[PDB]
Amino acid sequence: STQYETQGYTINNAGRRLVVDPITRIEGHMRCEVNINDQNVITNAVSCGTMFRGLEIILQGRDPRDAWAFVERICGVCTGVHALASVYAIEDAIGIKVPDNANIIRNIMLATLWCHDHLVHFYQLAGMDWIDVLDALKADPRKTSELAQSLSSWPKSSPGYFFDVQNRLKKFVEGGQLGIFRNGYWGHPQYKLPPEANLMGFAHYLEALDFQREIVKIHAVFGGKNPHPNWIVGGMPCAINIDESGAVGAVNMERLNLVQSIITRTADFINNVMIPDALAIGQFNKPWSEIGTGLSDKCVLSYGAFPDIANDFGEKSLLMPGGAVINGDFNNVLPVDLVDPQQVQEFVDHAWYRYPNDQVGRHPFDGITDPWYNPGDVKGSDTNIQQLNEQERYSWIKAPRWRGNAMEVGPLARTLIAYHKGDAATVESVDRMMSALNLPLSGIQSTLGRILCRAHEAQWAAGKLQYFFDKLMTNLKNGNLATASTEKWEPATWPTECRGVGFTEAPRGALGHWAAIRDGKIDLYQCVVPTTWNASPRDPKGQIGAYEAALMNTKMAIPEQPLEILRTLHSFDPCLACSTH
Amino acid sequence: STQYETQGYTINNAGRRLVVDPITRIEGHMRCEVNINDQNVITNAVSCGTMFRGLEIILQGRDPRDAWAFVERICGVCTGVHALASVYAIEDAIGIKVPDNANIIRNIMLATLWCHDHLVHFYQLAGMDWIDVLDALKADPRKTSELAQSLSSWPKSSPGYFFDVQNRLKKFVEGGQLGIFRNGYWGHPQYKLPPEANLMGFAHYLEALDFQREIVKIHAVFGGKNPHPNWIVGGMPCAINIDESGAVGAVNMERLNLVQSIITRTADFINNVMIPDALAIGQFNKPWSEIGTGLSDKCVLSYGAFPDIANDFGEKSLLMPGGAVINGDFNNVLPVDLVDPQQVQEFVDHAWYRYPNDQVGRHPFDGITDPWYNPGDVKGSDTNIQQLNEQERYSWIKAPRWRGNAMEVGPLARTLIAYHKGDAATVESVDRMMSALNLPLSGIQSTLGRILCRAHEAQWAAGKLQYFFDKLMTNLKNGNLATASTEKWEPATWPTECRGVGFTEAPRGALGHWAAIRDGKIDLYQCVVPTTWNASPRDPKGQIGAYEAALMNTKMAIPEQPLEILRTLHSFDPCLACSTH
Amino acid sequence: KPRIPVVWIHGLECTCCTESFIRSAHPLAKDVILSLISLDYDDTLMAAAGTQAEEVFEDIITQYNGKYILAVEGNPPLGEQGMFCISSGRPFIEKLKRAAAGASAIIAWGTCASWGCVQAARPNPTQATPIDKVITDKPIIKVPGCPPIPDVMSAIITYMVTFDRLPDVDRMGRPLMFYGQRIHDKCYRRAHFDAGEFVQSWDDDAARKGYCLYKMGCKGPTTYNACSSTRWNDGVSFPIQSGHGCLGCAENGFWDRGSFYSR
Amino acid sequence: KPRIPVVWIHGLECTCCTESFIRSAHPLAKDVILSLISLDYDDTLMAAAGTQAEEVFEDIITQYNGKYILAVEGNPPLGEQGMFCISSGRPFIEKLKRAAAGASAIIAWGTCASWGCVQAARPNPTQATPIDKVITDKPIIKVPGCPPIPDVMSAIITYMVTFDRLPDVDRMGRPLMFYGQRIHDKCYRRAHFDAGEFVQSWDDDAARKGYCLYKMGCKGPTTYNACSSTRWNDGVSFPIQSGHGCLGCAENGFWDRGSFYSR
Ligand code: SF4
Ligand code: SF4
Ligand code: FCO
Ligand code: FCO
Ligand code: SF3
Ligand code: SF3
Ligand code: F3S
Ligand code: F3S
Ligand SMILES: [Cl-]
Ligand SMILES: [Cl-]
Ligand SMILES: [Cl-]
Ligand SMILES: [Cl-]
Ligand SMILES: [Mg+2]
Ligand SMILES: [Mg+2]
Ligand code: NI
Ligand code: NI
Repeated sequence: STQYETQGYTINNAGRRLVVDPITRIEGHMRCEVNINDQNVITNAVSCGTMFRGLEIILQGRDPRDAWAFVERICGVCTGVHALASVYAIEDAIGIKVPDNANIIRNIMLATLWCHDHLVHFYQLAGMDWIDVLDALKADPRKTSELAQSLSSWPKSSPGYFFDVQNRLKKFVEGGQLGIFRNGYWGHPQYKLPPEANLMGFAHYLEALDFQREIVKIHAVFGGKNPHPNWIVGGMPCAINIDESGAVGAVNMERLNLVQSIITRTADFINNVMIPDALAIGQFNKPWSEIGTGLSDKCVLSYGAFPDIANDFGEKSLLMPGGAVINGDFNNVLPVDLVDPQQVQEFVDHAWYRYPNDQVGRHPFDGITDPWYNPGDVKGSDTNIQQLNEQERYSWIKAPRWRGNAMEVGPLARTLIAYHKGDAATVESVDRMMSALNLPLSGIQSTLGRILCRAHEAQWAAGKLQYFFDKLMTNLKNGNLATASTEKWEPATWPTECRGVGFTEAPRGALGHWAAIRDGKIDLYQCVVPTTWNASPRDPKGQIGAYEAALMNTKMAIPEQPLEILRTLHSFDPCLACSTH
Repeated sequence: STQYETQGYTINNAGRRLVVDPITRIEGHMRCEVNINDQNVITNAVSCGTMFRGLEIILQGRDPRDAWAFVERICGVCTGVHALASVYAIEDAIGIKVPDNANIIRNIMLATLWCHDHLVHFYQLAGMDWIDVLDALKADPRKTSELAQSLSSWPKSSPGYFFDVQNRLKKFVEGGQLGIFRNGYWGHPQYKLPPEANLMGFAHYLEALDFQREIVKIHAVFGGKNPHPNWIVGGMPCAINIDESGAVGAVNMERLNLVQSIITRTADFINNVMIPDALAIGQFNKPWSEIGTGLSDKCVLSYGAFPDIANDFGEKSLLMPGGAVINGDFNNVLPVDLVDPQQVQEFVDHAWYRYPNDQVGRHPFDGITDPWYNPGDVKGSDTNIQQLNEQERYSWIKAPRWRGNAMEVGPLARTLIAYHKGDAATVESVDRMMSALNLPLSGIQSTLGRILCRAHEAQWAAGKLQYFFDKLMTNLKNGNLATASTEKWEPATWPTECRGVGFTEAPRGALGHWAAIRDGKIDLYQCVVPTTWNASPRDPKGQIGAYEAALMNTKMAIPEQPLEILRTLHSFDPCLACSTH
Repeated sequence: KPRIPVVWIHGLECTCCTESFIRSAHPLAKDVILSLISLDYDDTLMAAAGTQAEEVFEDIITQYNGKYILAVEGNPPLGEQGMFCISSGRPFIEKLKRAAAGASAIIAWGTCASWGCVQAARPNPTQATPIDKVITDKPIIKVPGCPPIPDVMSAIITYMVTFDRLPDVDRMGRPLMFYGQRIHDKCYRRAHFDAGEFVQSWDDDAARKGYCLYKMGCKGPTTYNACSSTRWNDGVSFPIQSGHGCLGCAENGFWDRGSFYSR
Repeated sequence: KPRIPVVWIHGLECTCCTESFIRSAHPLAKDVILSLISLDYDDTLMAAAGTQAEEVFEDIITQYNGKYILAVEGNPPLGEQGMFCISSGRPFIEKLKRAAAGASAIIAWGTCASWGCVQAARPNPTQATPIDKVITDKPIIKVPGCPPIPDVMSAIITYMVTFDRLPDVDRMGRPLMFYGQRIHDKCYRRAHFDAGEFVQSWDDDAARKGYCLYKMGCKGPTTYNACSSTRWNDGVSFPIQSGHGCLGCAENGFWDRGSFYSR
């Protein structure tokens, strides 16, 4: 066993080793190992991406115009965000400016994804860490109604309704086929909701499972389908025709009407179901405002997103602020430049890749993706891992750093950045939310805080959906229909050699695609994805990433039942396919 | 002024004359005139169809295979029922048997119509006679919630929901743009619901307006569109392909899945919104169990409907019983034969048509439709009727009679027939319903009873939808896919001369199409439609029809505000386009 | 803000155009009525009847003279001095003219108000006449079909409210947006048409594979509407998708262009 | 009565097939899960993790040996001894083989499990391999597409439960019901194709009129799927309807058939 100190933590791999493989209710494949001391407190945390596909390799030699379609399949959960980063990156390289309506529609596609992804994460992925589903069988339907009605204007609150939901769950379990609920953690002492709140939350789980399917109809209108909508370099392929012959073959007034209907229902569901449920979980689980802080009070990163001025990616344009905080200094939000070789770098000393010098980090324009499965001195063998060796290479995930700093990304990160840059809406929303829970601002820097910020963001994005739709309609009213710029569609028009960066804020955090074009083909394509940051392994200085830090110092009631680990990891919304690509 | 006696009534046209023209919240065009005595009680009632189009004339010379499409446009409200009667009639003439799945699908189309038509009638047409919409502005949201929850397990009952609905109505009216509520009868003393029940009812009005659109998706699947789906002589055109290449071009498993989803939601809405609202109206308006009896305790008629054995229209096949009661003798339910020239006859002595002898009634196979606008000695002129003259011709509606008797048709009629033939489900249902309101059986023979039976029927039909869908799926499981018989599609296969009858129970009552074919073309096509019966003018004996009888002897609180007249007329669900065709 | 006044009147009709309107999926008819327009007169839905209904009619057309949209469902009959359709004891045509005189514009809903539809089919017993043959001094937007597509109806309404102008029209007064192309120009069975792959009798193998319905009488080739693209009832189906040829129901005189099952 | 046990495992994947499944409009995924099947193992949705998840897996495949349907999303990599995809510290392929051995039948969801999809595109760094090249002694139903249509997924499930049998398949193992015909055999833009009316650059006049996307690279002519008939997301759209040519995403090796924008 060894011990060292990093970022205020004592990393100590003495004592009992716990393994969680597979991590469920995430996207893709992850392994987590911890060491716990005699007090059942985590003294070591190990984050391992257990998949790789190699999109950066596959993309070499392809047409830049096709890139978006390949990289979209990095992830079906954050479906679309890689396509967006891709078209941004190729446009940046070639020197393409898209028409305003294309930009607005892209912002709509991203806002739609935020709403959908955050909602499904809250209920289907994270929710059963907080709601004891089997305890809902003990609830009183009327008390459930009364609770729901005290929290929300949402119509669906009748005692008979909660009774019907409860009876559905009863009939589901009565044959001993518990399905997704089998061998869960039900009854664990960290489940703190009263039975009525469990039945309220379980009802909402089912309502959310139903409703989410509707949100992505906006993607179907503008992008053909969901999952995995279509895009183009130069704008979007969904040509608009409002008032001319053949409007039946385009985005017309009836199609826009459908979009408006979905926006309204989406905002209503988020504001009246998800938001009150998020606050209720807060209310019954306030100790988790002080668990799982990790890097969230030290180092946080946003690139920013939602450019409101078409083709302008500066501070005055991006509606979701960018910036970096290091050293817990939230009074110094620092500017981020994704071309600067000294800012974003990835290390692979603790990952399954080859670099010429594994003791230095490479900016993505100098990035290398040369897979090398080498777990070294594991307990077990290279095809039968009982214990990773975190002193060596232990993940398919590269280790990104910002100016050498280990950073947290995602909703909590963005919220902190926006808050401290003085964004009025963010400040008002956070203050209101923490006021309601009688918690300090610092309570947001926590596992509970990550979930609260995700709910805040879903509401924020639903509001932005309407804003963008209104801007699109304003253009249409003014006779401005253009959706694509094609002056530089043909390879012959491109620079012989050029490179570019496409960046946005995916649901899980800061996303960048770095692309180099040469002789009409992709020369290099390097992705650094939000979960790459958060699930990162260690660097040459032994510095730990956001997941490892957040798991550090965590109390476990029952070592064999990893509920606390699941709570903290799930709170980041891990996308492991994204992380590894 | 004159006075005479008929069917236990004293028809007296002395005293003040009241005119209601137009009658709104019906399908099509109607005029009603009454005389009231010094006690403001109706002593004379006059029912006038104020439209004609002449489909029976238009149909001459058409291909029998095309007939369904023309006659479907008799009515867009009871859309489909005339198409069904038409294909039945042509098949009966030619000697065509359809495959079982065609019959089942037809039954589904009819059951779907019953559910849709009954639901929209209850809320959008009749509802505002019982619910004081403006009084909903006075309701307490919480008391509204409490009431709704005491009546139903329907989910949408929260105080916040009722508050939001109330606030919507408040903002709607605030600017003075009251739309469909302008100059209504709000505050009339006959409005007896407490404000909470008005707000509950108004909320349900909006929910029903939304939900009704979903029901007709069943028609879209099997019939292409709604309104006015497509049919064929020989079965239905919606060919089925479950497990073979090209199922994408047919009714496949995904299409049937859509149908199942609609059936479930339809039954749920009717059972948990419409049924409790119908009983609540009963609870607060019990005196209307003794108003508007009219012919419902004397003469009622059903042809019967929903043949469950394909191509068998006998008593053992029809799921909705046929039968006639006359002279208030409900112990002797009589058989009906639509070919018997002594049974169904239409008179025109009081209608705007020519017969060789207007003192006799003509069976539809001897029917004549020769329009003759001749209002005689009206107050006013031929183009400015101030008062119809009910001693002469006063309607575009013919006067049907059954063995010379004036009959009521529709939900109340069907209910009485089924009840007194000893249908177990009907007896149990009616007994339970009247038991719950603490009223005698006789309370069903009333304006309120017509509304209660309509709700009962919507529930019955929703249940039958599932039964028919299950029968279809049973056939598909057994490899029986056939939807059309084409052996006698070609005119060359038909008799040179033949005739036939197609009959069913439309939402509003007994429907018959009588068709004669000669040399491959329609020689005669005569329709007798439910509202033709109910809205009938007088015959040579001065006998009155169902509307006139039901209005007789009715007290009016405020003569200038015809709320009592509207209630009784609306309770029959008048379809005037149907009545006149 | 005040909502745009709409007066909706009814001549000879089956009410299929009102029923279509209330099937609207987006915007919901509910939201059209509550938020987008002021539906100030409409026989089928309005509370007021008789003299109360006449008072609403007179008040609205007076107070909003030159400012309301007139929607017309059905058509005036010229036979029997117009008394084949009677409103308030007078010919419907008089009500049509009075309502038309104060409107800023008119929407002719459906094949009835646009062309004549079924009552105008041979031998037209009532002399049913489309609106533009009677009203000749007002902008008329024809929205044909028996009935028109629900979401087309609502789309045309939202266009007029959102953009504050009438849709551009073809030479016949039909909105280009939805009537600019033929059913057959956007029909998902065209692959079969082009290949000579046809249903020949009902429920044959070709029918069970979704082959083209031309030989079964489909009039898609001569019919302008949005059915094959926008589809019906929230995109669920359209006539051809459910196995029956287009009847031609959006086209002038479609009832009298021969049997639906012939070329 | 007991619901049919389903074990749903995940190899190399993006999770687009799980996401597609939960978009189902009819039946709702909720009702599939609660009422139609017993979804007894599924990494993305299940409560249990780690040793608890391993216990569920082993219990289900033991107790229901020979009786469960195996659904596979993603595919096994053969490179680096299979440790490009690691589950419970071992190669994913070992989990696949163990699960396959006890199944009555296998559903290969998506182009990943059917063919290889994006990770198998040149130069296939991981030696990603479709399921039927690894499991050779079990009925495999291929349900390709990236992802397949939500309501196709749920339809195939309802078919199997309702009719108590596998769908009939073409020679490639794809259900005839939804993969018997090509996109281009049921595409609503065929009228334009047949007339030589083509989009030539994005957002040209042809594009604004819904002209055919062949010259923009559409691979509908060689792609078997239900997108042009069943459509996507409750019938709302499909790629071509929203203005982008078919990529060919349901076909084997579609990533390596050249640029999406070339013929
Ligand atoms: S079915 Fe009708 S509209 Fe469609 S391709 Fe054939 S003829 Fe043309
Ligand atoms: S858009 Fe594609 S699938 Fe449709 S007709 Fe053209 S080439 Fe064929
Ligand atoms: N959100 C998201 Fe997926 C991840 N991590 C991306 O980008
Ligand atoms: N229901 C109905 Fe229409 C009438 N009356 C018919 O038939
Ligand atoms: Fe649409 S009212 Fe019905 S008949 Fe053809 S449009 Fe007229
Ligand atoms: Fe559908 S998991 Fe997403 S990549 Fe193409 S199917 Fe695979
Ligand atoms: S019949 Fe009418 S509804 Fe459309 S498909 Fe033909 S124009
Ligand atoms: S890209 Fe795929 S989704 Fe359908 S339209 Fe083509 S097979
Ligand atoms: Cl009118
Ligand atoms: Cl016409
Ligand atoms: Cl798995
Ligand atoms: Cl492939
Ligand atoms: Mg990378
Ligand atoms: Mg008649
Ligand atoms: Ni992702
Ligand atoms: Ni009718």
